[PDB]
Amino acid sequence: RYSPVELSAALGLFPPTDEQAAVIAAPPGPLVVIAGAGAGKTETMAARVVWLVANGFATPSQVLGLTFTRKAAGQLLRRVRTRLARLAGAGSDESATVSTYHAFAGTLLREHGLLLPVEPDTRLLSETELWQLAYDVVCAHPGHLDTEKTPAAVTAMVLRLSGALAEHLVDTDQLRDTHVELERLVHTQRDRGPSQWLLRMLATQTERTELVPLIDALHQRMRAEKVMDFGMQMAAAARLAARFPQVGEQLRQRFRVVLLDEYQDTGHAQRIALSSLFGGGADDGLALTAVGDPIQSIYGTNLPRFTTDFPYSDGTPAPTLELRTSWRNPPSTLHVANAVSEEALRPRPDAEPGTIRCALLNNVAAERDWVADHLARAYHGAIGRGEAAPTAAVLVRRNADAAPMAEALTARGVPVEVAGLLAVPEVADLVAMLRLIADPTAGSAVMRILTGPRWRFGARDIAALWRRAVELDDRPLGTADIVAQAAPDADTACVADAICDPGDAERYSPAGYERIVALGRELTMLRAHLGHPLPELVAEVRRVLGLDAEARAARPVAAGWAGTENLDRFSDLVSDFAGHAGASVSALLAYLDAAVEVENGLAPAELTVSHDRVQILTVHAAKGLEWQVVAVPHLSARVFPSTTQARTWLTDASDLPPLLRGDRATESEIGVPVRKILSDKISDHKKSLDQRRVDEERRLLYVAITRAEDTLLLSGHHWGATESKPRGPSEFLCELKTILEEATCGEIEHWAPDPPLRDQVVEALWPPVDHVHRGAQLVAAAMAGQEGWAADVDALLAERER
Amino acid sequence: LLEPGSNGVVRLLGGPGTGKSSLLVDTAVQHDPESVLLLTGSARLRTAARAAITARLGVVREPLVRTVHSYAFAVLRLAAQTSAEQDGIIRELLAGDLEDGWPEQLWPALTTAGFATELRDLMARCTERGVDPIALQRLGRTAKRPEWLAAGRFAQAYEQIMLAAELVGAALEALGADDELLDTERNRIKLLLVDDAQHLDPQAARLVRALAAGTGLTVIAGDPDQSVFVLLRDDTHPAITLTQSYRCAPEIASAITGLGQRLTRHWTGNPQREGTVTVRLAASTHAEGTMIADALRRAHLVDGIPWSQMAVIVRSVPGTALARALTAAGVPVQDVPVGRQPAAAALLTVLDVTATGHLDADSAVALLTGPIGRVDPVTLRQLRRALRRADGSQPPRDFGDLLVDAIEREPKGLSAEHARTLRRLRAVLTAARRSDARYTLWQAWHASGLQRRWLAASERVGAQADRDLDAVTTLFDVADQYVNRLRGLVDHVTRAEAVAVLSVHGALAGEWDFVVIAGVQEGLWPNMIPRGGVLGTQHLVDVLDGVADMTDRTVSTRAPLVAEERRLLMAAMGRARTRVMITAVDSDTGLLPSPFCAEISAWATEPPLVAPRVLAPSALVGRLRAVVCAPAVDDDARACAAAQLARLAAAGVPGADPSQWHAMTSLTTEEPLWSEHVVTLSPSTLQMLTDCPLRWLLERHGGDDGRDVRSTVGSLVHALVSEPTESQLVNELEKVWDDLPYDAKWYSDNELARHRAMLETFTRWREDTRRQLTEVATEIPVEGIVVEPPGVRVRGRLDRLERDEAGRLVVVDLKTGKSPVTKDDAQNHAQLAMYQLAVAAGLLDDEPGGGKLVYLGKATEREQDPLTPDKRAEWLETVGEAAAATAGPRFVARVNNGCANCPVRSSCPAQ
DNA sequence: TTTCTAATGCGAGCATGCTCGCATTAGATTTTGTT
Ligand SMILES: Nc1ncnc2c1ncn2[C@@H]1O[C@H](COP(=O)(O)OP(=O)(O)NP(=O)(O)O)[C@@H](O)[C@H]1O
Ligand code: SF4
Ligand SMILES: [Mg+2]
Repeated sequence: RYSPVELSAALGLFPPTDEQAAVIAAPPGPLVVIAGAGAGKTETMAARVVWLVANGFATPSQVLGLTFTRKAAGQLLRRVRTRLARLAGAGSDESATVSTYHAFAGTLLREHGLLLPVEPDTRLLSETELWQLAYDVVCAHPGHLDTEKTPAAVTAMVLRLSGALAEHLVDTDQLRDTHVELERLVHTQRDRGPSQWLLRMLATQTERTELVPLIDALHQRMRAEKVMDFGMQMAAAARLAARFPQVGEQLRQRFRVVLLDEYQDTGHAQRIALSSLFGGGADDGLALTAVGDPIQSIYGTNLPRFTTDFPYSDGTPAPTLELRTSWRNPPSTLHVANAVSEEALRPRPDAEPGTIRCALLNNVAAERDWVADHLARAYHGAIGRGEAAPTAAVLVRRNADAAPMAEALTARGVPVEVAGLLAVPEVADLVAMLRLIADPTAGSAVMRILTGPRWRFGARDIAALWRRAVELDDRPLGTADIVAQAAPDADTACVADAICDPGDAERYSPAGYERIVALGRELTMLRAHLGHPLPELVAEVRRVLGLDAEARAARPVAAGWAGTENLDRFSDLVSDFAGHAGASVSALLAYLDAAVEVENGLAPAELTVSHDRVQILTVHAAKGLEWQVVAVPHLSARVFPSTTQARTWLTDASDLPPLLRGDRATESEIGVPVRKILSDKISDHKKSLDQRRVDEERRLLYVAITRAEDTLLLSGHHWGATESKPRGPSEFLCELKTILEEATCGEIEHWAPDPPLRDQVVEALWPPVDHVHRGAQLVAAAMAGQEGWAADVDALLAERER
Repeated sequence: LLEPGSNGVVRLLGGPGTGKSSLLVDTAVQHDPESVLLLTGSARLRTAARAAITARLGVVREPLVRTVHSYAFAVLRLAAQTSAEQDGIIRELLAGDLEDGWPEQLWPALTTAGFATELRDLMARCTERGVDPIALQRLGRTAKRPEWLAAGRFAQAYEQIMLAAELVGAALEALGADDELLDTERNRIKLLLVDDAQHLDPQAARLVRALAAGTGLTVIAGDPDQSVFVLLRDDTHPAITLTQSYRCAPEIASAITGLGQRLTRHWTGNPQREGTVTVRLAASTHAEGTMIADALRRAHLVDGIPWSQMAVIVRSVPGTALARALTAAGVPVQDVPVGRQPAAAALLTVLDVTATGHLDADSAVALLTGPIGRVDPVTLRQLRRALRRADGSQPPRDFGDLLVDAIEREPKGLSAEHARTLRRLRAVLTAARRSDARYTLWQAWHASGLQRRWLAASERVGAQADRDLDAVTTLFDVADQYVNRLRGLVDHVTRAEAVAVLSVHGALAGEWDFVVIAGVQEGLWPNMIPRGGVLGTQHLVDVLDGVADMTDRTVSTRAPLVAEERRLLMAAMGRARTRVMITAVDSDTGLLPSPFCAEISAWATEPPLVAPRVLAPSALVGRLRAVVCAPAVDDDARACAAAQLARLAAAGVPGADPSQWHAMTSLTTEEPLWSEHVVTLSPSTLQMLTDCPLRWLLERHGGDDGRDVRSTVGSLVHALVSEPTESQLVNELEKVWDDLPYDAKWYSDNELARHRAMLETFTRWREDTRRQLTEVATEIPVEGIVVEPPGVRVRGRLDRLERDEAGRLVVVDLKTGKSPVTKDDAQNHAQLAMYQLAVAAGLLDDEPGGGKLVYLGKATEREQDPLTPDKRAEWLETVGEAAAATAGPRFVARVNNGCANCPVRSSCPAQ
């Protein structure tokens, strides 16, 4: 066997530091390794794996690596594979197995389901094949529902609540006695009887106990169809692992080292699914290392409880090893990434410090301009330097308020700003054409086609078209007359009638009548296709339109030949939804609209580019990416702390009470002593339940700060757009000002004193008015009179001749 | 060896591609016409073998060429001197076994099909490996695994109830029954061309030995290395070895044999057939598909090798993501019940309704959009209107009822073209009634002319006619089956040259010239999928099959064995006779190449490409015209691309010339609406025209999704309030409420209760505010010029007018909403300002008063201060400016608070 | 034509200081996951 340092130097890599020495030299046994942010994870992982496989404690086929997200799992798999392969050179057939948690739970079910009454061949639901079903069971439910809420807005509560029952393992049978304890107490200053506010809270509890039958109906409906969601899946795996020990015995026999990578972002459904299998009281020979960071928990407290949950099986807790030396700038790590101390890191590469700059402006436009100017001068200085390419990026809290940053940077920089699949103008036209084909009474589609680039129309032609469409109606008060109108049958005025029976050619412009005739011929061609299978009809529509060629005809010569990936992914989604319980050329559009409403379109192709682009991505996303200088623009009163969208367990009918939330991380509302006593006791519990929301923003802010690879330009605006009051700088900035001004390491800029704000509006005349024109003239001159294009063209024409 | 009058038994073997399959043909031809038996392995192989032998041979008699299962069936036939029904038996047996009180750990699992399928697999494997149920019970007693002995006793119970995969097991004892029946066939058949012995079952192996005790001659042929699917080709019997490929190239054979080194493993490719092996990669799941399409198209069109000589041998079609992307580039690809198929379903519904004798309305529409009489949506919208002119009704009649009555008797009001679209239905629904005494289905088929149309659609959509005819022929075959076995019928039926993508297992009979082994992914091709379950079938099958593992359940339920997985790829490459291509992907963001990609790269001839070239016109032109319109790169290739686009557009290929280019299309008019004038502005219209004139145009004209249900209930409440006593209104609302489309039955009642409360709030407010305001008129129209030189002449309808207590005129308007507007925006409300303007200019009958703007929901109100000439002039100026804005082209598109629900949002330029 | 929930500043109700309905206005937080 070999020691860590000797084993490392036998390979081609640097000697691991002392921090990366203890964990590698750690003996096989359940241990947790708190790895700091930037401290070099997913490399110590491979170091530990290669240490074990070299000293001979376990062969490669017995290693197992679990990681929360797919990309991180792929990274770990690649690193482990290359390390194991390289070790074969210096003193084979099998390889590691790496899986994201839910994939492991899926495999566990498919291998041991029948020990439970769980089908193995259960389809898994996206977030839009579910909603389109949980909105069916709520529609068909027979009863009263004394709720005073629109359907498709109690479906939201049913989904949210049933997405937490299957996370804290409650199974809806014990969530029926939760309101008697509080109602009896509230029913038994001024002697008015219980206050108006108090009854409101009780109403929510009664409403939740009224939803219970809806929650139970949905589960049986999914059992009948052999269909299961992510939450129900992981909960089933947890129940199986907890109940049956032979599965754990099997899995511990097969796997001798397990790599729980991202263990601070996993909830109570997996904390018990993964201790019961291996770590409960099992053999100490299994390695069981877990590298979490307890401060950066964006998604959503298992780390503080890992010890006494994965013990030595004699009743003794597990070790704990740390990782520091974050490979980060001193100024961010020192005095700044200590923004949240709340623990009751060091400058690693002894590299050159960096500037950190704050600013209080007097306008969102002003702060946007300031950040834009700083990033722009940093980018342009690279050009004079000889292409330094700082490739910065801005971290923004809200998903909105990042589009105008593209406006403020495209003047000088070149951003990417990493729109759903159904907002790309290559696909939206395809969806609109499908809609106009399938159902005529869609004005929001007839306009998208009549004013689209393929043939623009003028106001006069649209008005004449609608004139004919209303003249063709010819329909002549009473209540029965009103209700008879607006049935699924009754007819109205719709533009899609004029396009088919235009009438006299005099009313339309002489150029605009030919377009109407051509569109009519096109639509009458396509409307014969509705009998065809849906995945073929979609491609036929795409071929008839020019989308396939034009989506490429607008693309930099830099990118090779791409452009059609969005179309092809959409046609993939179509080819997946179809052949599935129904062709449904008109129930596809219901799927597409439901997808637009929930999950914000779909997942695009996510094209990657390698320029010196300034990314405009969101702070909540992109964890683990540490690239360059970053800036967080908005730190005002209500944007970053975001503490307004707080709905606690006593008002939102779709949140589990603390007394029942198997986490019990929050306070449980003792309420054992006894109305003014109680009325005060609730507000204290709410305030305590509010500080958790704040504690969930430090972690966002700490994650944002700890991405500062080069320098920071954090800032805070004032007098946000479209409001009346100043909305001064929030928390996270005043304290940030203080922590900056007591050191070497911040600079203060413009610090606008706190004071009628902007009312300027945005406009764009409709019918819009060059390289394309010059190229067209060039092509025309060519008609008048390398990459191998000549041979390709000759081959295509030889095909055409036939 | 292998000659007339030779020994009783001889062994034949050799590497893949050798002449073994066709070698055996010659010795059959030279040899009685009978006494020769050829056992191939599949009926698809039988076609080729019999075709070769017979075409190599007027009085020639077909040699008996069959399969092992078929031969066992024929043996049982002489001894006489399906999975669906199987699963039904097994599931009902388990349901019965659940009655009384298996190791009891899995009692809950018995009701499930998941256990039935695994039990089916266990029994099938046991039968294929030839182990009696009593023997398996003995195994379950010896090895302390209760589930095994339980399954053995279950198999014993199963075989009790009988006395398609047990034919060999039956025949094995069927031969031993007589012990003279053996001699009958041993003296009948002399040759016994049993072939492809690597694919034989251990039970079927025993039958071959039994038939080859000794007589005449027998031949066994097959490579004893690609056994993956366990043969025993080891004896002192005479052996013939073949070592010249005759199919694969020596470059290909090099790679295959190099693979086989780490596993007669030696053989060399045909020297004449020069070829190569190429290993490629891709940077995404789509790059692989498009580059496979690229390579296939180039091979077809530049290298001359056609379709039907190419293939994509992938791991196993779960796969499906490849046929699509491979067809999109224009590459033909080879390869849902009659109930689902629409053409069959339409005629099925015709038959159903004919048998029933009564046609519901909701089933007459469903065959206007079908293929029997086909109507598109904007012709249904002509039928609806035309029929509702036949009998004008104050509330229009339901379209289903109108259609069914029209079908059964034709109203001839409009009937211009719609005479035929109903005549087809007349003919079919009558000729179906004509017989009423099967044959009626054919009569219905003939009555409609769709047969002639479809058979005249042999052009271009022409594929759809072929599919539809396939479906209808299948339906006719089912009808014949039922006639030889009509309300009992409807529920009876309720229950070439092209690249051929196919899985590796089915791709063991390919003579292809160009194999593309897609999907050599790491988690796919070397499978890490656990083989275990609950019954331990995988761990039992190897203990049962020899001593592959002792009585330990340790190595079986881990993953498929690599040595058993590399043979697949080794045999897969062997199919390619000229060129191979192993394609894998590796992308940074979720995918890696297998441990086999690197090894194959050793013997291969030659930054994975991220956006590969394609050869298809809609791609090539979109590349060419993409460089000519470049800001500045490719200065002379720009001219080359211009010339190439000229050549392209000289013939066709839509998208080349700037006429077809989208960004070159020109607006039609660019001319004002009413350049001439007086323009009418209803009070609601002005409230959108002061915000977003583009919204005014594109929504008030044609862009509105159309008449939601919260809009007609509001107007219904308006109408109920209008007429001139709360107790009588509720019973007007109740009777009419039931014909309202709501999604949820429980929602209808809640909305009805809320709106009843809304009417009650209205009456409470009315009787409250009669103390100072008196109603001059209700639902009074407004019409008359107000400002004019362009004039506006507001026209509209007023909700309710009131005369103030001291010489004034207060105008109100009831809204049925929940969310009132602020008290400063309701001071500048465009609608109420317009009403006060109309009042001030007379035309109602006279001074400006307030505007109450009463909200019935929840009764809050937001008043407006009565006008003054100081303000009235400004409002007149605003109205004039709006009227001017209506005219000119290029309407402004301002953004405002309401810009979050306007139906025209997917087309405004401000977004 | 149309809206959830809540935080705000009154403003009478009664043991000057709260105190609690009552009416009026601002915003609609972000993605991670199967074959
Ligand atoms: N001596 C030969 N001369 C010319 N052509 C031959 C000769 N032997 C075989 N072939 C050709 O090779 C083709 C392939 O048939 P054959 O090789 O007999 O199948 P097979 O290789 O045995 N199947 P496999 O198990 O993959 O080896 C035949 O159709 C013949 O046309
Ligand atoms: S979204 Fe705004 S700018 Fe666009 S049409 Fe609607 S109101 Fe006008
Ligand atoms: Mg009204």
